[PDB]
Amino acid sequence: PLMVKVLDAVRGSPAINVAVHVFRKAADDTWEPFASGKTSESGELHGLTTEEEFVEGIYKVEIDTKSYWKALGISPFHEHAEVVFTANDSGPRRYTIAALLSPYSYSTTAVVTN
Amino acid sequence: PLMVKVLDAVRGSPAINVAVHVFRKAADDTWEPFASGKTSESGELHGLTTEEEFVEGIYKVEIDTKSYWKALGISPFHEHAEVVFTANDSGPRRYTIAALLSPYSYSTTAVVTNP
Amino acid sequence: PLMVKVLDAVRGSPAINVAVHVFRKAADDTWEPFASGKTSESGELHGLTTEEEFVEGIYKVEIDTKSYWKALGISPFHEHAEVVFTANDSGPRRYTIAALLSPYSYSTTAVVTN
Amino acid sequence: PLMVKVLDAVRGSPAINVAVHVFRKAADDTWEPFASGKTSESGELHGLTTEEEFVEGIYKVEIDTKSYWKALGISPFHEHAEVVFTANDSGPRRYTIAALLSPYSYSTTAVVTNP
Ligand SMILES: Oc1ccc(/C=C/c2ccc3ccccc3c2)cc1O
Ligand SMILES: Oc1ccc(/C=C/c2ccc3ccccc3c2)cc1O
Repeated sequence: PLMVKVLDAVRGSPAINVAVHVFRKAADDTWEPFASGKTSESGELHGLTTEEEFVEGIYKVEIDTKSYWKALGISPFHEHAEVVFTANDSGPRRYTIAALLSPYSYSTTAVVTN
Repeated sequence: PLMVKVLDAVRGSPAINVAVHVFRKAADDTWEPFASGKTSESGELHGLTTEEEFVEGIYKVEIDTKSYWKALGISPFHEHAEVVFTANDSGPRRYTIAALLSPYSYSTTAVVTNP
Repeated sequence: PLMVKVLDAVRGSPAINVAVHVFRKAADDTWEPFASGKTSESGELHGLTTEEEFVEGIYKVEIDTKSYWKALGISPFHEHAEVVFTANDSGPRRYTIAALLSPYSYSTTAVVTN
Repeated sequence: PLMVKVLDAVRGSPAINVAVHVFRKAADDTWEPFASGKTSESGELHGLTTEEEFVEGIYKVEIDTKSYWKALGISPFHEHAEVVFTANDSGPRRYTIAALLSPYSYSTTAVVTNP
């Protein structure tokens, strides 16, 4: 139900071994840890959750961009990239959160398919 | 020292009347409200802070993209666009945070200048 | 050796049935037709060329963004999106040209892997 | 009526001294040179054209990204960034073409205003 894809706009490559943390907003308006992992050689993180676990709610995907740039010897601007969205059941739904990284910029899009 | 510029990639226009909230990370590791405002007819938000008040720290610029799209009658994907960065750690700098918005996407960049 | 991926930033979806034309710069500095197709249900165009055909040179990938937006009833700014690059043999190489489309904007990146 | 703004996503700075060439599609379907210039210390290129000269047509703004990166000693992917659009077909408009550059990527957006 949830896939994250990270790309590097400087090297023209997948962003490999990037830490990604997913949080779910709790009733108290705090961020509860939900799922995490590191992107693969293809810049992808699969297997974060299941259809049963991935209920409607507000989610935050935090991408550890700062550690990624520092490991390549590059000085980055952001502490991290955050993607905050509502999961809405309206029909069978798969969410791909994509991020394209530069040292002083990032782009993110959602690809939501059935 | 801190300016926010927001553009709309659907209309090809400035993003007008976008709410922006700035937070600064406190000693307790919580987000303290720092400043807020709305973008103008040019999509710009000036006057958030002063050189004196804009000290070193970790800042979060929250751009209320969902409220923007919903006011135009559109159901967007994201709740907001968050830009989190350390500022002024090598002395005072001027920061422009620019954002380009679509209903299911956004881009942000920083322009950092030494006055 | 060459894959094109097109995404829609308005709908949060692959950009389906987008016409893509690839040109190679000829000795006369004109653009010779090289490969073309339409993106699939996943927004991808595979099978454009072979390793034997895809020699070093300057290539142009033209994405018919205007027809895409018009088919969705949306008024777009650009006539097309053009991606112009040199193919360089430096080692085994696969090129993915990705484009993320909005009515008044687009982003493109290259993912070049071995 | 036509302004170009270029930013560098690696340095977090304006992209200075970027060559820009503008072409207009002729009756013969060829690209006629229209105007050209270089971005300033602010990454901006003003004064390309006038309201009188900037008639209806299909225009191509070519941003010489490869020459920019190569002058900084970097080997980039793209030859240039091309922005192709119909202009002034509903009367005169003001166009800002903005570009955000990385060695293997770029983003472009248009801001179109009615004077
Ligand atoms: O500005 C941007 C430009 C491109 C992308 C995404 C590109 C891409 C490329 C390949 C993909 C394969 C599977 C799923 C999503 C995939 C997404 C995102 C941006 O924010
Ligand atoms: O993907 C992107 C594409 C274009 C822009 C444009 C940003 C801009 C455009 C014009 C500006 C004029 C004055 C000061 C800052 C300005 C900033 C931003 C993106 O994230």
